[PDB]
Amino acid sequence: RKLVHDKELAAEDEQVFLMKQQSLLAKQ
Amino acid sequence: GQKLKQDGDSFRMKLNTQEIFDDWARKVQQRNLGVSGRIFTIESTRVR
Repeated sequence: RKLVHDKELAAEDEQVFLMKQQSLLAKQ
Repeated sequence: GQKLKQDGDSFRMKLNTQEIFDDWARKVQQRNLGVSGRIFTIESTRVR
C-alpha cells in the first residue's frame, strides 16, 4: 500500500481554453 | 500703412484656425469613438 502519485497537472492547450471562452463570451 | 494693414488682415483671414477645430470635432462625433463593452476581446485569425 505504497501510495502512487495521482493524476498530474494537465496542460489544457491554450486553443481549447480560447475556444471555450470565445463560446462563453458569445453566449453571454 | 493702409496697404500693409490690408495685407496683414488678408493674411490673418487666411490664417484662421477654428475651421480645422470644427472639422476635427465633426469627425470625432461622426466616428463615435468608444471603449465600452468587454474587458478584453477574443477574435479569430488565421496567422501566416
